[PDB]
Amino acid sequence: DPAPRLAGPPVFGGPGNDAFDLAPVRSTGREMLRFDFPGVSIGAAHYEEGPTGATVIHIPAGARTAVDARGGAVGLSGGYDFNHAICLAGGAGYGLEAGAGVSRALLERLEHRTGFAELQLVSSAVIYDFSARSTAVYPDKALGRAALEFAVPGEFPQGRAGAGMSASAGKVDWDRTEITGQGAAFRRLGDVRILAVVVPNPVGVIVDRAGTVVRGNYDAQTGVRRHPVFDYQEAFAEQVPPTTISAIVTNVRMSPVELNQFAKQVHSSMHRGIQPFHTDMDGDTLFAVTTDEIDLPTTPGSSRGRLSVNATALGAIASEVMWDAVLEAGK
Amino acid sequence: DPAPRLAGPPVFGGPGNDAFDLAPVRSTGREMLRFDFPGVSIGAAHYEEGPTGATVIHIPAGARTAVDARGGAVGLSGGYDFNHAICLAGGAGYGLEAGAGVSRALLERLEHRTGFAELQLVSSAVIYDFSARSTAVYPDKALGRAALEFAVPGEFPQGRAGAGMSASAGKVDWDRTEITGQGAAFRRLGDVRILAVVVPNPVGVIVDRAGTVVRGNYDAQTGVRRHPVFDYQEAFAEQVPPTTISAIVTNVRMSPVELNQFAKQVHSSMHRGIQPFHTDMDGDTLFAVTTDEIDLPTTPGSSRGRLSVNATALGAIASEVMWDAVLEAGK
Amino acid sequence: VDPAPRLAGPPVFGGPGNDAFDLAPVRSTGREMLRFDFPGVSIGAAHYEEGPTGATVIHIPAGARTAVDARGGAVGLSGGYDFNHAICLAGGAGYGLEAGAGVSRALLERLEHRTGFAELQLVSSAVIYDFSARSTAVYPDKALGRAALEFAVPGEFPQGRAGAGMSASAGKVDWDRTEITGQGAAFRRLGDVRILAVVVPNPVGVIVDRAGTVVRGNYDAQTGVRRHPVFDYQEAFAEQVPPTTISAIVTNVRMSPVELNQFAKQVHSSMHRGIQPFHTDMDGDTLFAVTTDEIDLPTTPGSSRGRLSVNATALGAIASEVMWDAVLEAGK
Amino acid sequence: VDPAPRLAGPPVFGGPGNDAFDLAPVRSTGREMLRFDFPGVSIGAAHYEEGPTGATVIHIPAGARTAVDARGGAVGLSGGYDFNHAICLAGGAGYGLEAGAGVSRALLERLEHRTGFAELQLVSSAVIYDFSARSTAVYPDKALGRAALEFAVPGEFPQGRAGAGMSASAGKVDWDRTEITGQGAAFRRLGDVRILAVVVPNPVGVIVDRAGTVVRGNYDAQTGVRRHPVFDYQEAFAEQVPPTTISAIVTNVRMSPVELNQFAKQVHSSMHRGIQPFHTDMDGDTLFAVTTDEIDLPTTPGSSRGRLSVNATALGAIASEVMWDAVLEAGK
Repeated sequence: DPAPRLAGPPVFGGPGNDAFDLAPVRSTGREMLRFDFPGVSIGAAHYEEGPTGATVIHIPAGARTAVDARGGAVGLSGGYDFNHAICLAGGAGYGLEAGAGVSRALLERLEHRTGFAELQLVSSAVIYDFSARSTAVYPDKALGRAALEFAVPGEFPQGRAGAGMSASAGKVDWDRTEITGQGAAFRRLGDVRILAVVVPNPVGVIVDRAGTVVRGNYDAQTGVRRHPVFDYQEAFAEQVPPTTISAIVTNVRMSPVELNQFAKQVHSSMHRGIQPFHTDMDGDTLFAVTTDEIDLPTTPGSSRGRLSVNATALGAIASEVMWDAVLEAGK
Repeated sequence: DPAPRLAGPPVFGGPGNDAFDLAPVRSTGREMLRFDFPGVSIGAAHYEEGPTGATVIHIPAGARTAVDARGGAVGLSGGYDFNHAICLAGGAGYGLEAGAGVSRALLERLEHRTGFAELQLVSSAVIYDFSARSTAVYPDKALGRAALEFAVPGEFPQGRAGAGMSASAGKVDWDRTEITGQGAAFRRLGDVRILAVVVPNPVGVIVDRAGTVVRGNYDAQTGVRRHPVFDYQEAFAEQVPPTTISAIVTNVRMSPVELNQFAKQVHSSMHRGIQPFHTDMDGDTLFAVTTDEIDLPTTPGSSRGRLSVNATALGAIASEVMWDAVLEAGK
Repeated sequence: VDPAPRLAGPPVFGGPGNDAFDLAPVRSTGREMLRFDFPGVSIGAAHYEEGPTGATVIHIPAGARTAVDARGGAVGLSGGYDFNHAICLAGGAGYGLEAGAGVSRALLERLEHRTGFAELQLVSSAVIYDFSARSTAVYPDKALGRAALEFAVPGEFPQGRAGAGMSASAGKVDWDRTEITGQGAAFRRLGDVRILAVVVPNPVGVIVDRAGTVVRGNYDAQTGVRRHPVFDYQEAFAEQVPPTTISAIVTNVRMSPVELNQFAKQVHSSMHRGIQPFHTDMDGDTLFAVTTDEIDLPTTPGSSRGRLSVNATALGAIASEVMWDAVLEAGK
Repeated sequence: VDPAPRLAGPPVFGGPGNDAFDLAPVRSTGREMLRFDFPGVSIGAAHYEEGPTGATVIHIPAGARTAVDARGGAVGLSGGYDFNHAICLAGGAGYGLEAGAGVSRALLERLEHRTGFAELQLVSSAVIYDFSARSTAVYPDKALGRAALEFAVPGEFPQGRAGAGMSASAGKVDWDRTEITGQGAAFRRLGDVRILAVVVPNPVGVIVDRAGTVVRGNYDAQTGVRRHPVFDYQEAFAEQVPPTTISAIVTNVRMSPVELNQFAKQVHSSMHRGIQPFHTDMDGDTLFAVTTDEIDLPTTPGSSRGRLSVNATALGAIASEVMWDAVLEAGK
């Protein structure tokens, strides 16, 4: 069982962006994931003064996207069905401003052309990360611009980096909440590529494939993490009466209908590794993005089964890549 | 590991409803679950000639409902935000007819009154159960009427009963698909009551809390069940290039917004016990029903945490009741 | 001249249900038959006189891509599939969804009870609440849906009090001012582009013509005229707060699922021109947009009449006019 | 007399962006000021002359329950929250969502950078694409949103070319027939019931008056008149296929989340009376319905004008008229 990373008690009343001369820092995290996915770049920037940050997935050619905004408390901008970038950030709704920095930078690179087919489309989503620190600094336009400027192919900074600087899990009680991070994972199968990026700031906890609670809801009195349902059920017996933001990027061609159902499938699959999930208190948002490079076969058979090669199959594989990313964030 | 229940190869071309004098049978299943939930009755009927059936949850007072029709291939009638009954049936879209039998019977009990506030509201959902047998018999109006007539308080027939007669799991290849059943579970916590009813006919498999595949995708060549993702990933490496219908019934008062988010949360939670889930091939539909009898406290604290008594907490508990029901169906 | 009143009259209580009668389906002929040319689409309308109530079925045996826009607050819908062999529109409130089950079973029997995936017969159904306009509880049952399918023929539609429109009515600020409507259809061919609109207006609101005149619903027998409901509503607020329409649009033009869904929303909203108010909490307004996928639009949208003149939006605008014509036929 | 033309003119390429200019926000005054009495609601409108483009902000410091009806096919939306302290409407296509970020930051600073849940300042923003109506790439940026908030006052709205309406335009079958619109507002008080409509029509379609006359958009300089787009569309099909509006409705009447959501849909659909076509694939039509939760409706819906005359549907019908008035002010 990993050592605790308790976030500690809230400290509200701290300084905001106006109080500082804020210098973006290129986030490196605890280690770098390297992968091969041409046409996809990732940048991450933070302000130490928060600490808080933004992570940007840049696909300069633009890519078809489906959004599954399933949570009860979503903070989303754009949510477009085609994107040049996805911006994930802390700072609650204020952090949507980071995406404006990305949009503006992309407009400038386009030489301020504004034809419909030239509009640069950025979708952004946010986590509330203010309870995990004692400043009011947030990802502003300048920080989103920096994250884009820092974007490079084939690298992702794991852990406390970008949007994951002050992400945290397990919010039955803030005395038991632990810092998470951001995470990524990548698989290549034949010509198929799947990249998962996640910033888990859940009300729930991170759970591994054995069912062990590995991050969140850590009680310093016991030295042990608990699945929230044990707290909830005892709370009811006593008293009645007395957000995760994520992206899956693939190169497989999917129709709008397939892509949208793929998004829903992968997003629901994350209730395996984050529990509870999709709650009223969460603003869970998944972006499913395809670069539309590889055709699935017209018929779905293989030696492994009559119905084995299709978008559902891809969704099941992508679900595993995403669980791996969640576990990297919690590590 | 449980003994296999392989469904076997499709047999299309069999007789339909017209070929028989169809006698409804009161379904008893393998065993009866007994529970205490005043105002809620359950009836289950089948035709042996299918075998196929319908299961009806009757709440004569009517109850607030949210529907989460999350699957790609849903077969739903009504989907109302207030219901006197929920009808779950086999027979694919033809089995929606069983719900008409329930509606008509309720109209007759109301003495054919038709004022707005007197309309009897039945929501129905279906599974495709024709690949698991060799007739075209389906749950018709007469069978829905019978299921309602057989409804009694505080009993549920587990296993091959009602809508679960010919339910099956694990559909990467039909040579590895196994018969499931229907299942229920019940918990009472203080004054709070939660009943889960499920009819798993998934493309995916049933998974227990340890991560063991316990029903579906059984290979007679090996004697072992496999998680579908192992088949899918190898299929991709080789070739590129070379429904669950459910209800959660509770007595806790929830606003329409809370109830709807509760539905989404519990439904996503079922991706723990059914994998994959919410796929394009599935018509997954969950009804969340409240009899609106018990208030949650106005503030959410307990000795177990500051945020421990609320609708999210209820959703986490209900999720466990539903997983128990799924495992009963697969037993 | 203003249209003569067709007041529905007061609600009547205690009336019998289906099995009180030996119910024979009647092939509905309405006031007039619309004739049109659209191979692959058949319309059947059946009623029970004892209601009076009925069902109208659109049968497209090839199956057709469909978008559903269930925009009202009080929708009664079954199936709502993205691909359909038939659409069933019926009276009887939620009980009338049973008529669609009759259509489904009849189609299953035509397929010799085959049940493979590619042969599942898909029927979407929607209903109106028509019990305030008569004094029985008879509803469109499985037998009536079956009969409407059996009566379906290409190129004909019975206007007026026929099928699902038999007891449709409009203008429900007060039941003393509610008038019987009917069902309606209209058809246009532009080259080989074909657009068929079918509507069963049972609105809370009233039917309005292109000049803005209220022509069916909210007839005040004390004044002899119809005025817009908003006059009643605004007067009611000053006093007391002191200081369903089911429809289908069928076309032969290929539209992607995304285009077709937006087309549905556009055409459905356009009906707030002819029905006012519309899309209210009290309404179960449901439109089915169906394409038989026969004709492509040009790859680029230009013509002599503009750079953006030939596209799904353009088709939506044309279809919206066909639908308004259909609404006015229902109210006529 | 038919209105004089306000043709937008052809698209112009190569124009500069924000930092090419020393951009000073200007408080927009429009052609005329609407004055009204609705304490708790403030409106600010700011523009950059160098665009010309602008933003219009509705500030409700108590916070207000909101329903969003993002019905168009090409929506540009940020937040879309069910509870808002401000609504920001802006030009600049998706880039103009940045104006809302300026509003959010300004509100955060008024709260002394407090960040507890109950103090998060929630701003929903929507945009129009206004770059075809001018020859720069200037957009509403964070500074302009901040300025529009700072300029917000109760009881005033600048009609016409002001705020987000500075470069709004209508009628886009062909750009040679597109006309500048503006923004518009209307207000009614019925007792102590208050209804404010704000609209920024940038439609593909045209603005239509209550008589059915096209009054802004699709002006053909070769004929000197405006006709409905459907005439162009139908002619285009015969030839080539041979054989955004952003808006808010604010009221003080308490509505549950369910009523408020249906109210939004009803009022939004009603705008297809004044804007035609509407809700098209080409439009990003987004309506915000906001209630300040001050007045209850009576528990039962009766009055002298009918049994079902005082309810959220009634309120929706009245609000729909206020909105049509606002649309006509924008087109005037």
